[PDB]
Amino acid sequence: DIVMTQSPATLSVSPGERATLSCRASESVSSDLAWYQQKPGQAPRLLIYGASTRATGVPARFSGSGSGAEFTLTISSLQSEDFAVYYCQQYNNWPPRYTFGQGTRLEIKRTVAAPSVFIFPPSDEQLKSGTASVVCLLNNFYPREAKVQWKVDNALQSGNSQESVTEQDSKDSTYSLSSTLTLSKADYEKHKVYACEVTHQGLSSPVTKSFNRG
Amino acid sequence: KKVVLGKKGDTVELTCTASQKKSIQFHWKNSNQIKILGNQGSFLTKGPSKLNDRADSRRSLWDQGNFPLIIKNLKIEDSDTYICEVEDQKEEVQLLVFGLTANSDTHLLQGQSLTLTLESPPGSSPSVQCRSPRGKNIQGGKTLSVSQLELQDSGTWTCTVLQNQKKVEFKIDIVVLAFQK
Amino acid sequence: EVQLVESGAEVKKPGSSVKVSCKASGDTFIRYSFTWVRQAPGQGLEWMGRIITILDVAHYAPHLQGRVTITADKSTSTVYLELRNLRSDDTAVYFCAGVYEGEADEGEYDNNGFLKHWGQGTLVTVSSASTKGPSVFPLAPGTAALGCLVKDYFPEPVTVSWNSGALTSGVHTFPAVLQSSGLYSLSSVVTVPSSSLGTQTYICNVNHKPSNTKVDKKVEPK
Amino acid sequence: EVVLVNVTENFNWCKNDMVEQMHEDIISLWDQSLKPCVKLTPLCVGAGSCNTSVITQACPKVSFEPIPIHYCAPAGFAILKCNNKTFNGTGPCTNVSTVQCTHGIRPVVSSQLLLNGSLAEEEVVIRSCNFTDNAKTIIVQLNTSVEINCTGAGHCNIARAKWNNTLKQIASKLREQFGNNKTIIFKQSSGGDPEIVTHWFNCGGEFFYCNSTQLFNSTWFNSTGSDTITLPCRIKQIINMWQKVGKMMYAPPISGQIRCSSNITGLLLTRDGGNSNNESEIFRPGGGDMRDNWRSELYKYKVVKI
Ligand SMILES: *[C@@H]1O[C@H](CO)[C@@H](O)[C@H](O)[C@H]1NC(C)=O
Ligand SMILES: *[C@@H]1O[C@H](CO)[C@@H](O)[C@H](O)[C@H]1NC(C)=O
Ligand SMILES: *[C@@H]1O[C@H](CO)[C@@H](O)[C@H](O)[C@H]1NC(C)=O
Ligand SMILES: *[C@@H]1O[C@H](CO)[C@@H](O)[C@H](O)[C@H]1NC(C)=O
Ligand SMILES: *[C@@H]1O[C@H](CO)[C@@H](O)[C@H](O)[C@H]1NC(C)=O
Ligand SMILES: *[C@@H]1O[C@H](CO)[C@@H](O)[C@H](O)[C@H]1NC(C)=O
Ligand SMILES: *[C@@H]1O[C@H](CO)[C@@H](O)[C@H](O)[C@H]1NC(C)=O
Ligand SMILES: *[C@@H]1O[C@H](CO)[C@@H](O)[C@H](O)[C@H]1NC(C)=O
Ligand SMILES: *[C@@H]1O[C@H](CO)[C@@H](O)[C@H](O)[C@H]1NC(C)=O
Ligand SMILES: *[C@@H]1O[C@H](CO)[C@@H](O)[C@H](O)[C@H]1NC(C)=O
Ligand SMILES: *[C@@H]1O[C@H](CO)[C@@H](O)[C@H](O)[C@H]1NC(C)=O
Ligand SMILES: *[C@@H]1O[C@H](CO)[C@@H](O)[C@H](O)[C@H]1NC(C)=O
Repeated sequence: DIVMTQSPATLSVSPGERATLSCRASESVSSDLAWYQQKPGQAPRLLIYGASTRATGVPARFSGSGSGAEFTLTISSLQSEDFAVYYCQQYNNWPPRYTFGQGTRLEIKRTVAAPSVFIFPPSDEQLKSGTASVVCLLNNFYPREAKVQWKVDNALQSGNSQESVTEQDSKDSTYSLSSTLTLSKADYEKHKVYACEVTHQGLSSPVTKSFNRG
Repeated sequence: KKVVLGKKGDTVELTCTASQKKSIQFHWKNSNQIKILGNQGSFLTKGPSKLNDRADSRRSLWDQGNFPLIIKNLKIEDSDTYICEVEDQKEEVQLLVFGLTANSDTHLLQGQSLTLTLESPPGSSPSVQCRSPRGKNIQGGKTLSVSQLELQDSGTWTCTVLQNQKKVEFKIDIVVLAFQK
Repeated sequence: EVQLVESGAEVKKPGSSVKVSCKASGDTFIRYSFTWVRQAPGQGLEWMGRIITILDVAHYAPHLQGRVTITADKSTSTVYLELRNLRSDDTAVYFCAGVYEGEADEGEYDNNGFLKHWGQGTLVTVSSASTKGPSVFPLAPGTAALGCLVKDYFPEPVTVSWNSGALTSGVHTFPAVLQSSGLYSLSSVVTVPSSSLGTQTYICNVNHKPSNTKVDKKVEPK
Repeated sequence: EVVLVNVTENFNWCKNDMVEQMHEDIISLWDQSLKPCVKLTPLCVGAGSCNTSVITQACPKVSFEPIPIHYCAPAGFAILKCNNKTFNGTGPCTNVSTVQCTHGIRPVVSSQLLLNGSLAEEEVVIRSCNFTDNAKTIIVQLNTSVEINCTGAGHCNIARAKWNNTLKQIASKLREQFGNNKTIIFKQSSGGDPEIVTHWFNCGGEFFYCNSTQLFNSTWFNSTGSDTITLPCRIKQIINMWQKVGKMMYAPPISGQIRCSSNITGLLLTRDGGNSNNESEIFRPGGGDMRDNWRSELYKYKVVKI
């Protein structure tokens, strides 16, 4: 079995600059190596094959090189439409057991932008149904990394919340993240304060937003 | 005498069986000793006959002692006696191809005539019987003619050709238009 | 250039089988080889197998051997993927893909392993869950933040718009999460001028096609 | 080894078990050497649906190059060899000896043209198992070899003057067999499998398919151009098996310099025939059955119970 490994997992590049993507094989695959580009919601797109041959319609700023067990994808000048996920694929073996790398996510590098944090109590309608969802929103920040913690009555919560993050915004290059705390009506009415504590590089001190139940 | 009846434009399969379940040398020829098609080892050859482009076998059956002559898009001139030479034996089969067409592809009117003509090879003297969807029966030789169509004659007609005991069936779609009185 | 069009989204119980198709049009069918590739939500691409159309011979990934079948119907230019004994972890988008191999009808064959042409994909959800429409709750409010919580629906996807498509600026609709119940949940939020509350009504439009459900929830202060 | 005196042995080259044994050994010599990436063979033993046996395996590129093979006498048998310089393989041979093994045969797989084989010691010789049967292969043995130079870049070269002279000698021998008042015509193959319609052979491990129309397009003894003949060729990856009914797939070439020059030493042909009051005979390139190829070398040998 030929394991393909790409590095780094995430590449952050300022617009108009060069990006270099790495792909390694656990054994030689000669030159039977292809690169694909994939944007959220779309099928993958062939860029390079034969290690270094551009596919039709692929602009000149894309070039692949290497052979054996080490390969590189170079984009000489990043355009807006170049930010995406990139996968390598080995097709050397026979009988065929072709395999992909786990991808490199290439994102837009911008200045640090602290999140605006908002907290929503559960609606009356949902409480009426018997459950209580609490939503903590981190809006328009950079970089993607953020820590969000729930505290009920100043008691750290674990195992009862779920996070979701948006794709990088096509206009300002920021991210947004939701963190949702869910508990039953009975347990929700057993405690007073509900707070989400937020940690991010753009913030000097961790930010806490909260509300008193009722 | 093996006799096989074909339909113009259709496909036919002529059989040839060896006495052993093994792939050996065979060849199909016609009455004039013209080569149609045979094998060389495990490869198909095709002779300089008029059947060339339309003739084939089924190689997946060769190892089973079967060496068929398949002929697609039959023409009346394909009508002939065909000989299968295999392991010092000769399987002979007479083939007759017939055509049967309506005299117009236009939708007909009630009270109008229908004339079916049979295309036949030289020498053959076939009998034809046809039946409309309503049960209307006509018989004849070369040409079958109905004087006046009924509305009920609309749809698939079934014609049978008799030659050397064997029969072949033609289905022909005729449209007869209705109208408001 | 061949165009690959795949069949619609599938919802299956674990243990069932699925057969997805892919109509190739535009070029000579038997001169292409076709490959199936899948992608679990948030995961990478996974090669499943490939068929040499001209020869009618398919090869499969070892972890799939025994329960996957790839076929091709030449009279209809269609490629088929069958996946048997479905597991919940078989949930993924399944892509049909292909590449030109040369003048194959004349015995030329490059046996290309790369993938030039791709279908639009087919979502296959495998779950014990039953189809149901979401419950939509308001996330009541310089700038003010407001939204709708779209909770407890199956399967994906759901579409969300604001003011019947009239409001789009500052809108963030989050990718769904799978709850421990087996049901999906997501939030759609938007930021507006805090002075707009009272003279502008905001309504989130939620469409879940699988359950034929259509909801419009007015989100308000107080 | 030892010549036999007064011994007159009866030969029949068309029923010779040496041909079958060699055919099997050459087949097995191909399996362990030139392995296909994919191999397909029919299997319709059951009285219903058909089945294809499919085998997939590693298929290393190999620069194939046939070493001469000798057929040696198996336990309990002896090889009789006819010494006549021009022996037609049938009837009594007056000059016969006994031998350990045959001469070295090149196990070349090809259609239409016999390559790197033996030449007739005297004049051109033509052989058949039944000249009256238009379906039986006619084996030609030249007394002068004609070079054919092929490249993987897509062609084979043959000197035109040499080929023309060769054809004149074939036509002479043919009408010596079918009638001195007959016009001899050469025409391209009439059809069938590609391996049979083209001059087909393997060179540097690759299978070449060469359009031979230019070699077979002339009329002789009827009424009364370019330096070389250049046949357009094609290397193919999907091949019809010669060993039995089936198909094989090989990998594309990995060399940019595939070259091999051979000597044409014989031909395989078929005659059109057919009821025709026309005083002319048509001949086309044939082959496909490698036993014809082995017979072109083993015609003068016979195996006998000792
Ligand atoms: C072989 O034939 C010759 C001539 O007829 C004769 O003299 C001789 O006795 C025969 N046998 C041998 C080999 O001595
Ligand atoms: C028989 O042929 C051999 C060649 O093998 C030759 O040496 C000899 O002259 C011939 N026998 C006779 C004495 O005619
Ligand atoms: C082969 O040559 C011999 C002369 O020894 C002759 O008897 C025979 O007829 C020839 N072959 C045939 C069958 O023409
Ligand atoms: C080859 O045979 C032909 C007749 O078949 C003859 O005319 C020619 O002289 C021979 N050439 C040689 C070198 O023996
Ligand atoms: C040779 O072929 C002719 C014509 O087909 C035919 O008489 C016979 O099958 C063959 N001769 C023999 C007796 O083998
Ligand atoms: C083929 O190549 C040989 C040398 O290998 C050369 O002597 C001969 O003239 C060539 N024949 C052609 C190109 O017709
Ligand atoms: C031999 O071939 C030449 C071409 O090199 C051709 O023009 C000529 O007619 C032939 N000679 C004959 C008829 O013997
Ligand atoms: C070879 O070329 C001739 C024309 O030069 C053509 O008529 C013939 O069909 C070709 N044979 C093939 C394609 O095998
Ligand atoms: C066959 O050769 C003749 C001259 O020998 C030429 O005029 C004709 O065009 C050729 N036809 C083909 C099929 O190459
Ligand atoms: C014929 O012999 C030559 C010289 O040894 C060799 O290079 C060539 O490949 C041979 N031809 C074939 C088809 O084996
Ligand atoms: C072809 O025959 C000639 C003349 O004997 C010889 O010089 C040449 O080496 C041979 N070519 C091959 C490849 O065997
Ligand atoms: C002889 O010529 C006729 C035309 O008169 C032709 O149709 C036939 O094919 C020819 N026969 C042979 C044996 O070449």
